[PDB]
Amino acid sequence: IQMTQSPASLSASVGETVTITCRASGNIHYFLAWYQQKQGKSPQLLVYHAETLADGVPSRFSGSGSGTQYSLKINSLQPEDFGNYYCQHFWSTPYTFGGGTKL
Amino acid sequence: IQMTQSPASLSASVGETVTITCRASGNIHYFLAWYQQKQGKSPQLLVYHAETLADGVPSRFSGSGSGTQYSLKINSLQPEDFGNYYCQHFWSTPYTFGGGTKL
Amino acid sequence: VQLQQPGTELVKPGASVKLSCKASGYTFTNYWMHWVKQRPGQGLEWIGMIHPDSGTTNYNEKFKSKATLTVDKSSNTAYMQLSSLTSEDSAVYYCARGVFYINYYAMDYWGQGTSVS
Amino acid sequence: AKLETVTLGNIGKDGKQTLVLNPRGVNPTNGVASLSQAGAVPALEKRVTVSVSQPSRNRKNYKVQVKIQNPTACTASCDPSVTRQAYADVTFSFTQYSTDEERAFVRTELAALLASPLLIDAIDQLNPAY
Amino acid sequence: AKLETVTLGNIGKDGKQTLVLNPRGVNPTNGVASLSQAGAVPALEKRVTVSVSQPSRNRKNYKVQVKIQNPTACTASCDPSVTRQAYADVTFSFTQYSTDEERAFVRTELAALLASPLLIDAIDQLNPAY
Amino acid sequence: AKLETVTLGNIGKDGKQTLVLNPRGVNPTNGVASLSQAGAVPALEKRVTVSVSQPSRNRKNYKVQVKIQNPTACTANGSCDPSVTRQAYADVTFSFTQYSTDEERAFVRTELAALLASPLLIDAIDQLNPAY
Amino acid sequence: AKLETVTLGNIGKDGKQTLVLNPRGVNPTNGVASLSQAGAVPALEKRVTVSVSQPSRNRKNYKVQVKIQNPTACTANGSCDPSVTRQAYADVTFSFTQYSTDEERAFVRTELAALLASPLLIDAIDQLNPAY
Amino acid sequence: AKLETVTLGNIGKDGKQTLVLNPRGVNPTNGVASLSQAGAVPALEKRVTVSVSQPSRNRKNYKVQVKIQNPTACTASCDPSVTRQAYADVTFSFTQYSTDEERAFVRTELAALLASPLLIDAIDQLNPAY
Amino acid sequence: AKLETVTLGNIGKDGKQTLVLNPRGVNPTNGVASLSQAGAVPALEKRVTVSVSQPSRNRKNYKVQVKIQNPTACTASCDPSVTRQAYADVTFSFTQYSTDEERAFVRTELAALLASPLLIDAIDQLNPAY
Repeated sequence: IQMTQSPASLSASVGETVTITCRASGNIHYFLAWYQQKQGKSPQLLVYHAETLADGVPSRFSGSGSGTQYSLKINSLQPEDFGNYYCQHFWSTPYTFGGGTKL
Repeated sequence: IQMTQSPASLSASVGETVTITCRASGNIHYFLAWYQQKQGKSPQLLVYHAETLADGVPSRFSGSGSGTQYSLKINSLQPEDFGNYYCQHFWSTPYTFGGGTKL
Repeated sequence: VQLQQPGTELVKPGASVKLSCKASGYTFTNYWMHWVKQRPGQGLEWIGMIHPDSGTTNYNEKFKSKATLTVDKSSNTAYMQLSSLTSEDSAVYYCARGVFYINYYAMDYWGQGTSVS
Repeated sequence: AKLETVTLGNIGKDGKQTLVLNPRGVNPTNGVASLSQAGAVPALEKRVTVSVSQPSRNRKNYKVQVKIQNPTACTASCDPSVTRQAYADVTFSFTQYSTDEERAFVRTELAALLASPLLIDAIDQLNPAY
Repeated sequence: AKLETVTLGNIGKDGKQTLVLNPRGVNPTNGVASLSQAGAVPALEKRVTVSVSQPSRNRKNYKVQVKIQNPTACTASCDPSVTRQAYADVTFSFTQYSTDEERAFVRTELAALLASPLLIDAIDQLNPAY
Repeated sequence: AKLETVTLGNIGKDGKQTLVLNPRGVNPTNGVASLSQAGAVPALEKRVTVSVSQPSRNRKNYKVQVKIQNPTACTANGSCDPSVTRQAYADVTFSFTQYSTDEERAFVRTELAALLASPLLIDAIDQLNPAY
Repeated sequence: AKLETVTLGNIGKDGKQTLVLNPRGVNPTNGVASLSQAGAVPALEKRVTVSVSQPSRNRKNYKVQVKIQNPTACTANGSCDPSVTRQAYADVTFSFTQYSTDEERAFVRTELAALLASPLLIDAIDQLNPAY
Repeated sequence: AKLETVTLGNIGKDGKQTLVLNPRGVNPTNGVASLSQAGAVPALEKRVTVSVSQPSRNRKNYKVQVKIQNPTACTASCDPSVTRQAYADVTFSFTQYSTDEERAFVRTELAALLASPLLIDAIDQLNPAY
Repeated sequence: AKLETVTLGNIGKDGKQTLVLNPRGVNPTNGVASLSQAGAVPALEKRVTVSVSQPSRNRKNYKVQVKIQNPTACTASCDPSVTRQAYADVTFSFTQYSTDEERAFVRTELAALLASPLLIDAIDQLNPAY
């Protein structure tokens, strides 16, 4: 199973909502997680089930989708939310990461 | 089975119609009675089958509903009809009373 | 058909009270007798019922220890013994006559009620 | 449905007698609940049995059966003896696809027929309709 | 008594329905009086049959019997057909020395039991007594 | 212990009657103590018997047995004296081993006494309806 | 009645322990109700059983039987789990007739319960000394 | 425990459905408690039955059993009928000396296995493990 | 579905124990995949078997069966010995016309029931519902 991210580059600065999509070559039954990396080079964890949310997330982040199509949604973007976003699956052994997208 | 009354307080003075609702945690097959208490602290009996009526009632009182939702209706309210209203079921052993509502 | 009650009574804490009753105008033999407690401003509560024919009581699963019910056969009298009175549960106690005809379930002819300190 | 004392008021020919029944457990052999007359002594009292049945490999439909039987005591010794007994039983038979409306209608129809003049004159007096 | 139209009021679960039954004669071969509802098709009628059986040397008891049969129809085709049946059977047994008071008591007790919460839950909701 | 008068209070389904039992001596053949209620016509008396296995060095099991019988008298025509119509019996048996301690036996006895006053038994004995 | 949790207080020769019993269902073959005390290792549990003859129109005698057993666990070398060393039993049987009334049965039950707390039985069971 | 309404949340494939089950008593003939869904027709209900079997001389083991039965209906006719069934059965076996920790471990392990990718693929998609 | 190490976290009565299972191939005789506890030694470890079946001339519907069994080791010699074993098995039974929604619903319902208080009190403690 190969994960890919469609945008790969996004320029929306402040205020407007943004979305990041994902595709999987096979069917993964919601076993997907989203990671955020700032310039500190240590990724954080988000969502982790394509619908749930982590402890420290301010709820502006939310994910959805089912089957082979998944997405990440941000409402009321704030300046600290800028960096790289990665996703991976947990359905089979390789646990392949995603392409990545930069804000 | 637990009975509850929704309004618990009503201020409609004179003329306008009033309603008092009730809810039961289980299904009671119309085994419900309505009681009226004035300042004399001796309750009277009304309706007694959620649809019927007692002997002394002037027919301005009428009840309806089925299943787990019941109500009491008053048309052309008169000044002597002011006090506390209680309801109870007769389906199982406890015969629990209602919360009560004051006019 | 009316039910006489003694009236208000005052008792010290940690004692027992009789809560007498009297039935007139109807055959005491046939009808159940209910006991209802009304704390001032707290609404009505159901204690239990007793059958004059043979002592056949029902209880709330509350007031099991506090209240016990007995009836004497003649003199048309009913009783309600309160085992322990902390006087925190001070209220007015009524005794309605239960009626159980077909499609006719209610308590009628309640009575005056007695207040216990 | 919780087993509980069942009281019947204003029954009998005159309409004044009352009867109060007390639970007597359920039979674990055949799942038959029992109700017995309050007071009285065993073998000298009125009995009611209520059972509900489940579909099985023999019957594909439900079956509710109510049986009531009560004796008459005659004293000649210290203790009474039974002279005769009167029986009565009901057996509804619904199906697994039946709705609640039909069951309620059948029950209410049976309850209402027993008060009709035809059944009153055909049970109290043992004479048929002509 | 004499067979005549039988009307039943306050029937049904909600208690607002009615039902009228028209006489259909007494069968001489078995002495079963019949009451049916108004309808052209014989298979979609609601029937009530009542009989009284005088004692013989084999049984030496009185046996009053009542039956109820309620069919339901639906159009799956051009005309409706019978989907399912709902039955109900009652029978009473009395001896030669039974007084009318006992028979009336049995009838009224059976009539009053059907309106109690126990039977309402056991028949309508098919909940066994427990 | 040596037999003494036993007065029991608050007997009866009402909860007010009392019973007074008097010693009736031990039966030498089987060592069964006996108590009876005072009254005329010894055939219409309430009886209690208590039996305990005698202490032995090689005894395996100790058995305690208690019996109760209450007869009812009905006067009938053609006889001057009353006669016993029916009997109401009771039978309590305990069985312990040689290695048991006092606390176990006391716990069993108190548990049985408390059970006999629970609503389950008050219903299953007074009204004779099975528990399900 | 329907089985429910039974909590018994003031058990024990000291007079302070409590016991809580949980329903264990009815045996269909013989209709014996069962209660047990909550705990691990179901082999080391205290058990109570209650049996009543089912109501019948032609039944002569009604029989009520109650049983109690309390096992003791001893851990021994060579075994990981505890084992039952000894048992302490009890057995109560009542026998009435079809014509008996409620007051007789209640009197018998209350009398037995009061006897079990009398000094005679407190001495004849706890100390295992015969009465003479 | 005591039978009461059982509500199940986050059920279904998407994880947003719910289900409420109402008690239907305990059958004394086999000791099988039953929980069903709300519905007039007996044949279109979702049923859950649970039992515990005390050891006997034949088996001398404890046997806890759970069953699930889900019917689906469709109107081909006037009223819906049952098209197909979906079953599910669970059973546990324990000895007289099993401690509660082992039983809890078995129950939780079985609960957690059903949410793993292996079982999700084997049951939902009917793909054999390979 | 690819055979792979399956790890279960936060299981047990306390909720802290974890269990990791390793594949052990598939049986060519009956097509039963096996999983075994990581580490440990044979005949002293936890086992899980998963199988999926195809319709045939005897059965016209699918059948998924999961069996888990695990022993308890007691040391008296150098090596431990098994004292007792706890079993558990599940067997779903769907049909060839069943959709994915129904299979997912049944699986999720079974997973959710095992966490309900009824099953918790009826498996950990071996007492039935009343």
